[PDB]
Amino acid sequence: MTDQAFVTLTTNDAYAKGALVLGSSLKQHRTSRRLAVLTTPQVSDTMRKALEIVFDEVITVDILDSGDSAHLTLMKRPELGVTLTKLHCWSLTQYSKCVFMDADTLVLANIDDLFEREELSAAPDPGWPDCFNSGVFVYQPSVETYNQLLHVASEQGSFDGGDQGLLNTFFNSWATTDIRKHLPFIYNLSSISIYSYLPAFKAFGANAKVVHFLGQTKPWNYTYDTKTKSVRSEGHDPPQFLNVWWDIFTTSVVPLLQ
Amino acid sequence: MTDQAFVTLTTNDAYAKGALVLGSSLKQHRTSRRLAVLTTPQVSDTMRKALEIVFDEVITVDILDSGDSAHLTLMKRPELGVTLTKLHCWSLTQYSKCVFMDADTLVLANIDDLFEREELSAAPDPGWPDCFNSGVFVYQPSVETYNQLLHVASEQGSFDGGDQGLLNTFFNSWATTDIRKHLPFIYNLSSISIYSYLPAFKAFGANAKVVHFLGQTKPWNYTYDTKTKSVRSEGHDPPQFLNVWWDIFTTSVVPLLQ
Ligand SMILES: O=c1ccn([C@@H]2O[C@H](COP(=O)(O)OP(=O)(O)O)[C@@H](O)[C@H]2O)c(=O)[nH]1
Ligand SMILES: O=c1ccn([C@@H]2O[C@H](COP(=O)(O)OP(=O)(O)O)[C@@H](O)[C@H]2O)c(=O)[nH]1
Ligand SMILES: [Mn+2]
Ligand SMILES: [Mn+2]
Repeated sequence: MTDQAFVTLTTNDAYAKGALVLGSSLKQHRTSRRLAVLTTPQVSDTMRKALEIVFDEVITVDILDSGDSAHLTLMKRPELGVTLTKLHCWSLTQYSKCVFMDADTLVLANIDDLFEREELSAAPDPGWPDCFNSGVFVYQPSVETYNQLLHVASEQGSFDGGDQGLLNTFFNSWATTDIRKHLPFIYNLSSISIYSYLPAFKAFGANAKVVHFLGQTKPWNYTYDTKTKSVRSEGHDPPQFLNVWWDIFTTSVVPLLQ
Repeated sequence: MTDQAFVTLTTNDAYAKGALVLGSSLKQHRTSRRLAVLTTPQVSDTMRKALEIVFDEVITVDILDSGDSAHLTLMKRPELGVTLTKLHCWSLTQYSKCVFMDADTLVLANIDDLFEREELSAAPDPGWPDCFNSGVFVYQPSVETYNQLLHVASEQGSFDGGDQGLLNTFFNSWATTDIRKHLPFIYNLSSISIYSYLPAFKAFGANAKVVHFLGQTKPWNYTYDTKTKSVRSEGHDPPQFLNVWWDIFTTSVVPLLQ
């Protein structure tokens, strides 16, 4: 199945760790599709090589270069850099169907069945459920769809300063049209939500297929005690998921790394 | 339109203040439907009278009495008292279509158009969006639907210890079947969510039709400074909505009260 892939992004070494963990978990759960990753020149040569091992295809995108299609839009909206680098997943015409996944996610069960959905399928975002979370979405690469996104971005920008605001403004019918485009929450389970309606997490949390480490703090911002096999919560620090992430990092990614 | 109504519940004087505020805001925004409220013998004679003024119909429900249909189910699940008292909204066969509304909600714009939806229509719950929030829902009274709920309650109880868990278990197809049953978030805007994805609140929060004071702290748990016309935040206290609530209470409810 060399026509369908999982696409991610990382513009630095930090998110690269995340992409490496994501990639490893996609293989670990036997995906039959490809694994593709968008990176930038800011990503180190070591992290780049590590990515070439895990990912089937590594695509470099440089929007600071006048040649790049999204370059002039960045001049008008200097704040949308990462957002514009991300929309390039639609430029991946070598693929028919894709599932973009944020570098801060982790797969816990095979999710190849996401490929039955059509553009654009996304799960609800907690906090504001009428907006879908752009961390996990099924889409169809197309230069047209891409140039249209680039236009909306230029014309009105993003109501949230990042991609989710933009992708929601463009695909504004997600909330009210066709329930098939509403991915179940367990395909993009936001790690911080675990305590907003805890009862529901105990009731359905075991069925979790994908964990998104949404928010300020990412898995790589913690420290892991290899001995205890759990995340370090010492000092003024405010778990099972952070551990699964680190387990995969420590066992699969570190050996390969550096 | 004496066949369609808004239904609420209050088992004590606290939530009665809320119901009174809700009722007032429903009238304040010219509803053409009826206003009905379920109460219990625990509600004071003064609050009862106040409710009889605001509401078109006040129904007493006593589930501690062996005669009540839901009485035997309460013996088996001693914790589901309020839950079972609330399900009685389905026993209101004198009404064809109804919109149940939690006593801790407030209306900010006419929402009579909710009557175009069919049982069961609800908005997503923040925290766990695949579950709908049982604070604002369109339903159809029926002794059958009612006895079925009473059964599910007895058989498996509730995964959250209250009605929302129960109503979600019964109407489990809400998440995946028919988008028309998904009420927009602005019809049950959970007040605590205002900071989980703040950007979206600024983008769509103005369109708010209904505010639900979800959670441990209710509007009547605060103190209002009549002079400043704002909620008192003095001492170890952790706003616009709490003010709208108190404004309606101070202007419309207090004069009538006591
Ligand atoms: O400096 C950055 C910020 C973001 N990203 C990528 O953009 C996605 C979206 O950002 P983030 O996950 O930080 O968003 P959040 O879900 O926390 O809002 C990340 O997963 C990464 O794949 C990146 O490569 N570099
Ligand atoms: O002791 C109680 C608890 C709840 N309620 C009613 O049940 C609804 C559901 O409860 P609550 O609003 O406390 O639920 P939450 O939305 O905060 O989970 C309330 O609005 C009231 O109408 C009541 O009458 N007495
Ligand atoms: Mn993310
Ligand atoms: Mn409530």
